[PDB]
Amino acid sequence: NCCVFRDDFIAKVLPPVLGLEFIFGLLGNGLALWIFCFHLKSWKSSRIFLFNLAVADFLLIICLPFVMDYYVRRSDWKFGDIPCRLVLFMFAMNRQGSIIFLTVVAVDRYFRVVHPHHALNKISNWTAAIISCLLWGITVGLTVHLLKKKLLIQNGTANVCISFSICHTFRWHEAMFLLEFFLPLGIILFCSARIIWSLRQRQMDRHAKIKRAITFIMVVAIVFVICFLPSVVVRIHIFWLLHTSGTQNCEVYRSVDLAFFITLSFTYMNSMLDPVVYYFSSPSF
Amino acid sequence: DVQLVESGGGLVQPGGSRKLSCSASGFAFSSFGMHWVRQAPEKGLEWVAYISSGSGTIYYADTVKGRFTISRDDPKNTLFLQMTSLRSEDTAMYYCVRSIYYYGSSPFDFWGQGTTLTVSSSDIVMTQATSSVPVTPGESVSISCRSSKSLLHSNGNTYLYWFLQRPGQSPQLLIYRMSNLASGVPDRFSGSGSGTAFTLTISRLEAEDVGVYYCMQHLEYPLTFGAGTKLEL
Amino acid sequence: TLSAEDKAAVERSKMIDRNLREDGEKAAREVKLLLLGAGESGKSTIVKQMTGIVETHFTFKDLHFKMFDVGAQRSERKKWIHCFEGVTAIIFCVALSDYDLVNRMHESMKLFDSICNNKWFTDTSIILFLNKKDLFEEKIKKSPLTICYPEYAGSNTYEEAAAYIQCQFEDLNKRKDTKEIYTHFTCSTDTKNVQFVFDAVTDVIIKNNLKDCGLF
Amino acid sequence: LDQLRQEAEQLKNQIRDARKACADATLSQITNNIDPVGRIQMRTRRTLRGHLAKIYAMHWGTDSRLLVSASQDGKLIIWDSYTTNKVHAIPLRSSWVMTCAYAPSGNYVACGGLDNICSIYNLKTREGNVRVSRELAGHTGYLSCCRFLDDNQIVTSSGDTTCALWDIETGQQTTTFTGHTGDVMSLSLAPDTRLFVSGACDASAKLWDVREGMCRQTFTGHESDINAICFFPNGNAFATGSDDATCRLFDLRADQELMTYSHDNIICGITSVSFSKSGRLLLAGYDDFNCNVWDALKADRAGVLAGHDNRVSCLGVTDDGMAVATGSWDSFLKIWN
Amino acid sequence: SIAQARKLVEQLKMEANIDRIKVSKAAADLMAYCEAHAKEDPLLTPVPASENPFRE
Ligand SMILES: O=C(O)c1cc(N(Cc2ccsc2)Cc2ccsc2)n[nH]1
Repeated sequence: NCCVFRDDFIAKVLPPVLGLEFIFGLLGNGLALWIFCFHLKSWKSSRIFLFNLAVADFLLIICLPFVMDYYVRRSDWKFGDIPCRLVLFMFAMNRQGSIIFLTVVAVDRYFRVVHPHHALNKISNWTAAIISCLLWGITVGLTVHLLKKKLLIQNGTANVCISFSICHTFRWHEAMFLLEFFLPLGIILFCSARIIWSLRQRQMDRHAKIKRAITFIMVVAIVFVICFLPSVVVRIHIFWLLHTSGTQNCEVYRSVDLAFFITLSFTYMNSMLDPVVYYFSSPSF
Repeated sequence: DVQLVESGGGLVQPGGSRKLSCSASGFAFSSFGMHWVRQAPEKGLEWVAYISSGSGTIYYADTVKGRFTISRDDPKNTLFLQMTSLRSEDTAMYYCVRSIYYYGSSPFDFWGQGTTLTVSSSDIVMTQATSSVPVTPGESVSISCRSSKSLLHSNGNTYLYWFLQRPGQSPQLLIYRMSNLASGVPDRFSGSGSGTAFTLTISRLEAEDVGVYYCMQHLEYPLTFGAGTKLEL
Repeated sequence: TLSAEDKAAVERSKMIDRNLREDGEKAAREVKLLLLGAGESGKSTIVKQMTGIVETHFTFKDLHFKMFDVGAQRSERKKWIHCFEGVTAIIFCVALSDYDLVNRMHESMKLFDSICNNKWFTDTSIILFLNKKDLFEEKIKKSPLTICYPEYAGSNTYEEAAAYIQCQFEDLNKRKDTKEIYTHFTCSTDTKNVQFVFDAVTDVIIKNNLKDCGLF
Repeated sequence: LDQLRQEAEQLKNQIRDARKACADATLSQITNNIDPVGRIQMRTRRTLRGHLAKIYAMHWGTDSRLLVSASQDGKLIIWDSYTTNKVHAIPLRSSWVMTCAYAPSGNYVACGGLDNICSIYNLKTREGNVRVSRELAGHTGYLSCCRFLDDNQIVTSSGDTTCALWDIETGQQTTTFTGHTGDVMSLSLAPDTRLFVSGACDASAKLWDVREGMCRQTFTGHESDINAICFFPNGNAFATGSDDATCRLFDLRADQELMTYSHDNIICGITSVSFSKSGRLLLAGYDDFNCNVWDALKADRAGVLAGHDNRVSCLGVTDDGMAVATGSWDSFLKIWN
Repeated sequence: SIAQARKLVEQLKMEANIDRIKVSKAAADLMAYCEAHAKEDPLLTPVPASENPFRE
């Protein structure tokens, strides 16, 4: 048994930021996709990976406006089982694909700057497409779990669609995404550190172009660690609270649950941030 | 010089197994598709198997499907045919034919020498009405071959090949696609005709022309040969 | 809807396509250098350390370098230069001992100006080699550098070789925002004349990879 | 001596006077009532892929179905235009190739470039592969064009200011035509294979006769190099393309210039020219990635073959005038119609 | 040198003694040839797609 209650504080605050992020991400990703499909006549492995990131990050907005329906009756959802079942799956799939493709891009840069002669730096678009499809399948498999059977709570809304609620369990959600934040963070930080140390050691940073490249490399990691960090700490707090410390009392868990979603709010800030960090702000178009 | 030498023939008991090898020397064996063609004791030719360049395509006759296997080894320039569960109807003299397919090419240029195998104890039907034709040197002769289905493809090509086999020798290509003349053939030979009716004409006949003439199709891959017309005197 | 011969022809075409692709992939992993000079300016020595076109292949640290020498072409240089548009580096050989004979250094400077500012070589780094160091020192011991550079004003010592010679040759690239010039003194026997080329080529390749990535 | 100073000048003045006195009218005045051809629209009917570097030349087969293309990647490919299949892919010994040719009989092909050697390859062999039939040497400069007189003869021009007619079997220089003052950049053979013209970086064209091996006429008028030249199907006129963004039509019999095709919006230099089967169109490939189609009798543009992303390096028209093949530096050949 | 000048003058003298015709006649001949073969030029007059080898 768990609580999954609805607070009055959420309604006044969240819907504004979700709406703003939805609009910003939609417009930015649309512009990026148009640019890539129209003016990107030349396609390379890095371009393919960036396009995949753009597609994955855009995919969230097919359902982002839909969750906005919770505005009217606080914790309200006027849809059936499957209509809400698809939304959560799409959100999780896209969020996981974003991280996977960020890590892939970082590793590609590391291989392109530290081992410049490695054959991996020259791969035909076919291999890039195969790897992209394999990663897409991996994320789809990782994010497919009982799409429709169990996502409803019932009380004031027949379907109080809650996934990352404060409910003791070891299921896929609430448990696994911590690795998705840690291991990719480690890979990205190590790759960026090696790239920025090798570039500086051989004194090729005299040109302003290398300075801009280093600045953006550090940016990417900063953005990742500021966006996807807070939710992990809130989840760790929840795990610690589960073991003793006033267990079986939702009164204390109210503030922690509040924190959970007012922190998830940032998780979609990537949708509008990445648009400029990767596709724009670079001397490629 | 270009040559194919083949071996692996002899007495065999019914239900046994055997292997035939064909070694090619003098040409780029890696760029030539290879056919295995049978010839019964005293009857017409018959197609037995085909292996393409790079081993990306293999075809078998309906009479030996699943019973024979055909393989090629480019590095040592060899062609292998493995036969299993032989029957009394498999006694023949197997050949080894080459063919390269590209625009303007000529299939079936060179024929092997032949290995004799003895076993103790929808398809287009090409027809050749005549069987014996007595001819004296200095005159002209005509040989007629008919097919069950029109051989004129949409491309405008008409796949119809004319082969000649002298006594005690392997067949040699004479005409390919009913008009072209195979390299090295004298200009006397000519071919003509429309779909479903073809003719081959020889103007001046010399002593070195007596033999057996065969007409083959190349439209549908279950290749079929004619009964064969022989010239006497 | 194709005859047997047509299908066989298509198969042959696909095989030829595969072979062409494999050969192109193999040939795209090699470093190409174009060697230029003012004549008998140590080119033969540099080639020794490692009709028409003369190609020289060599290997270093699992890298394959192909060096193209065009010394035998007496025709106009503006009609076949664009062939060498994809080269990854232009080795340039100059002799510091030619500042006295005849003026020759002025000819080398003119050739460097013509090549470095060409339309096609607007993005290819230049590796500059200065040869005959010992002979140049021996000659400057007695002859002054003012014979070739009247505007020069400095002491007559080899320490002024890096001044007013390297500076003069590095001052001709009027597009300094896209290409870089690496200068390295050499002599008859150094054993490091191939390491410098390796470092320059590694820098150029890193820049190319970063540019292709879009970072950049 | 004074002879070179005065005799040459007075002979040049006499030539100019003779040319002027034999100009009753101009081609534009005569062809004023001819109805304009009208807009010409051509669409890319085939695109041929497989080259991995710039394409520098191509030649149509005599049967108007097979063509040959040469690139800097070291391959010489033979395409079947109707189906786009590949028939042969010859790997060259030297990858600096700047020309190619197809024998009229379809047996041999030829190529050459910065190596100063003309390689002749034989296609119809009993072994089934393509092997170097012969290598012709004796040019002291890069070879820029080569054409087949027949299976046993070939004429080549190089950046040495000379042309040479060879003898493939023996391999020697049967004849040497000299007289230019700069690199010879292209030549074309007359329909009857009795005379041929060459254009040079001297900014002039010359008309040699193969048999006697001697210059017969010199045509001037350009202001820069000449990068292409082609005969008029009639065999009594040829069109030249230069680096000053202008084509010209010269007439052999009148020994003069007839018309100049130029436009203000065009500033780039031409790389290749060709005629149509009836001689009423003149296709010219420019350096700005386009390819224009001029009304040969009126000098009015009638279309544009804009389909390439880089320089148009080679251009050809089939023997029966049913297609136009253009090969560009982006490693692509396109067959229009 | 002397040989070069002699060669040049001889070439010019040889080339300056060829018969010439009025430009109008040559223009008329070119126009007549262009008009005569109008019907045999597929590019000039488009051919029906039925008998176009490169169709599609
Ligand atoms: O992306 C997830 O995994 C997810 C999304 C949600 N919601 C919306 C939300 C909350 C903070 S940021 C976005 C609640 C919801 C969504 C559809 S119906 C109810 N929870 N978990």
